[PDB]
Amino acid sequence: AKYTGKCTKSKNECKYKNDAGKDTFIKCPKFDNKKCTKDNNKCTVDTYNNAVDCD
Ligand SMILES: CCOCCOCCOCCO
Ligand code: NA
Repeated sequence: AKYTGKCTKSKNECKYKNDAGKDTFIKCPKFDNKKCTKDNNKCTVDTYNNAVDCD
């Protein structure tokens, strides 16, 4: 169950619209390769594994 969203740099968060059409925010990791490095970069959310990867 995979989603693409957009991340924000200040809050280091991923915003994705879930299957119900509801916008949901979830934290990006602190790790270098998974943090949001720029506003409006892509991010992915795997709700099966509950894993977030921001760019
Ligand atoms: C606001 C939530 O704070 C949780 C702090 O716990 C530290 C654990 O590190 C994060 C592991 O994914
Ligand atoms: Na990334």
